[PDB]
Amino acid sequence: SMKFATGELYNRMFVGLIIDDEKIMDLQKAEKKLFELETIPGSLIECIAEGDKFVAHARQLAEWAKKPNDELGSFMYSLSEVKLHAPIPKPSKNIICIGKNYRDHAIEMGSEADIPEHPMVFTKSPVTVTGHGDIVKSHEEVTSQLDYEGELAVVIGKSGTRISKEDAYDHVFGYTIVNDITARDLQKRHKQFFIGKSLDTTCPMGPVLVHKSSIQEPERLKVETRVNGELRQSGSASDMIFSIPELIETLSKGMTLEAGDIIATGTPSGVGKGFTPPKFLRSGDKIDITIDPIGTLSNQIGL
Amino acid sequence: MKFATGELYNRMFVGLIIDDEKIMDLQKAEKKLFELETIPGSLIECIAEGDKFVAHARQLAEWAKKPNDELGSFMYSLSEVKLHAPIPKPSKNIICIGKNYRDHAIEMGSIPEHPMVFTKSPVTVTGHGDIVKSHEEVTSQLDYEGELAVVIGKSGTRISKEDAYDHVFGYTIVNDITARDLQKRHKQFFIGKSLDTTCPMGPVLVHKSSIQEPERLKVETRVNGELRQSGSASDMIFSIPELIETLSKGMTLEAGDIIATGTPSGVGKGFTPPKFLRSGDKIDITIDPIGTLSNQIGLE
Ligand SMILES: O=C(O)C(=O)C[C@@H](O)C(=O)O
Ligand SMILES: O=C(O)C(=O)C[C@@H](O)C(=O)O
Ligand SMILES: [Mn+2]
Ligand SMILES: [Mn+2]
Repeated sequence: SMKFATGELYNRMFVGLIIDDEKIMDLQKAEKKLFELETIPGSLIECIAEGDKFVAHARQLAEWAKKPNDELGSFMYSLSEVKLHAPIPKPSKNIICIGKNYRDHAIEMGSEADIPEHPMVFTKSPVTVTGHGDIVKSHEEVTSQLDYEGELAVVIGKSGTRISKEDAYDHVFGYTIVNDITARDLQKRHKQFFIGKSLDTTCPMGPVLVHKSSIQEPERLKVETRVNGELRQSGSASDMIFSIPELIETLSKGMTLEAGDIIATGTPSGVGKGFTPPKFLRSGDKIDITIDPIGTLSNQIGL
Repeated sequence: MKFATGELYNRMFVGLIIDDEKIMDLQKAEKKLFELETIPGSLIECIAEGDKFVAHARQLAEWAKKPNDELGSFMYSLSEVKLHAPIPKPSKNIICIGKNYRDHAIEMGSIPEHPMVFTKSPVTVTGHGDIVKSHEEVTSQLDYEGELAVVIGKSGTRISKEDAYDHVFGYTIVNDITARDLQKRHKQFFIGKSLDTTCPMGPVLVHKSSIQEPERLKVETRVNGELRQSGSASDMIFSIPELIETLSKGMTLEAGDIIATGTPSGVGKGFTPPKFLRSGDKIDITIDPIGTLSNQIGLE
């Protein structure tokens, strides 16, 4: 499984590959030591633009790193020592978000007639983006209706416009997790969702970006969200109203999708707003979103 | 102080308009005057440097008036240069205000007490004189919207109304070209607002020091010569300072962020028979003293 990450260790930010879910390889330093080359770019978004050849190079480096050698510790780090950022800490454009792409989410937010015949697409500013283990601001002076949304995110590899459904997966690099944290009152107040979706720190992403070659069946992916331990959301990607291929086809009809664009494909039912008494987030709340085999994205709402 | 992104000999460069006929290549001017190289290669990077950059640009322009042998190595006639959008590649989506003029809101079917805010993808951004794709296989309801755009010069969150202009770098023009059917179809405006090439911007970015009175600015839009729109920035429902205060309440505005402040009445959708854009149509948007932003709708 090819799982890429942006890590930080002793104030160096680096593009990393997860090895056996316990170690992470610093790909640039590994390339230098094992291949005596320096070609790997310093950000994952630049690596994504290189496509399959970067991924095959990374796979080769991981294979070589298993051969006996005496300087493993210069480039192979235990995950416990490494802070994971969002795989793409600074997207080049807003995160593209789909609204109401699971039937029961649409229903819990209103009724059956709120189910779209066409995708509802909005965005989150890049200033939302944060990583596994980061504190999300509670934004208490702005809203008392912060809510969680666990989602599967797709990262585009090959750039393209007018992409057909049939070719869509050819333009996909990989998959990560997003928490599309939303201020529900701000959504209603401003009508368009941008402001209520774009508060600082409200898009945890990660913990890793799994290359599509490790996930040939994305329709079988499952999203689970727990809030303070309690199961809130449990969706299957196959229940999406619009599939990933349809979303890519729609989005690209008149617009170029570019390497490293991130599409959040919508949350299942189970959001805070959906309960009678609504259950909004508060300081100290812990949110864990699991999609195997991406792993678990965990954040706490700040004090 | 009118800044631009020009292109000459296949190189894009940050420029300063001199006497509305010439453009100074700031990096090459600095090198020739000071034999130093500190000016960054994009306008957004220059904006992030703050007041330092503007004072340096002022100094270079003053020096460039002195006789000097090789003026032509850094001072070009505007007619020889292609102008891009001042910020050809924003670092995030353009922030757009909907319904910020009374009569625009009315002509579209009816006034907000809170701003309606959406975005345009960076892939929309294009420059003065560039062709806007007609997108005929996607929509037959392309429409025009002349607007004043504000560029943030200094990053901030929880910016007060009173301090708002302190976070402003300058002003440019945008054409917020919109597919009206796609707006209705997808409900949120993003898709209808984010077709490739549908955000002409420019032709220049005027530093705020040349416009201390933005409420007196006027937008005029002509389509094939004909006056369609005519707004005054003073009729905006929410002012520039209020928009900055609202936007930044829970969100960091960063150096180089662009806010399109809304279009007056006169849009194609506002006429009975609606007047949508077609291949060959020419749109000219004028805001003095920024100048005129001109684009043509492309071939099918
Ligand atoms: O469905 C999602 O994942 C959304 O972001 C939309 C949600 O905010 C809503 O209004 O129901
Ligand atoms: O007022 C503007 O500038 C807008 O972009 C909004 C407009 O597209 C609308 O349908 O309300
Ligand atoms: Mn969502
Ligand atoms: Mn507009």
